Amino acid sequence: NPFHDLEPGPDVPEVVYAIIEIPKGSRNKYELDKKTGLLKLDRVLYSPFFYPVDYGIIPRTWYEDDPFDIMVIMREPVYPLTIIEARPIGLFKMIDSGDKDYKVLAVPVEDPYFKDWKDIDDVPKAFLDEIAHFFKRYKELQGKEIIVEGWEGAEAAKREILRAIEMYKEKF
Repeated sequence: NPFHDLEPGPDVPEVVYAIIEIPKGSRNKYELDKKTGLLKLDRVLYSPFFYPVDYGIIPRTWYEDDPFDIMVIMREPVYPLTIIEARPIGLFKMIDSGDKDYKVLAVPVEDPYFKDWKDIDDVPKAFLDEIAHFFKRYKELQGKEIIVEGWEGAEAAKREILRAIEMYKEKF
C-alpha cells in the first residue's frame, strides 16, 4: 500500500505527499483500500456533483480511525494513485455524523502557478465556499448530516498533519 509504504512527506509538515484517490471533476468517489493498496469505488455520489479538488490521503497518518485526507488544487487533474508533493496552506473543518472529518488543503509544489499560495488568504474566497458547500450537500440524499465549522490557516493544517503522523505511529 502506498499508504503504509511511503513516508508522510519529503519535508513534513512543509511538504507532504498526497496519494490521489479522486481526480478533480469525478462524480465517482474512489478510495484507496488500506489492506490491498488498490483503488476501490466507494460510491457514486447520489447527486450530480463532482469533487472540486484532487482528493486523497497522506501516507502514514491516522486521524481522529482513518488516514488524514488532503485536497490538492490541481489545474489539470491527475490519475488515481499519483503521488503529489503538496504544500499545506489551509485546513477545512467539518463534522460528518458527529465525527470530526477535517481535510488539509494543499497546493502542488511543482506547479509555479501556486508559488505565492502559502495560506488560506491566498485562495479565492468563492473557491473556499464551493468546497465547503460541496461537503455540506454531497451526502444529503444519503441522509447524512455534515456540519461545517469553516476554515483555518496553514499553521493549523501543519499541526494537524504532525498530530496525525504520531497517531499513525501509536496505531501501527
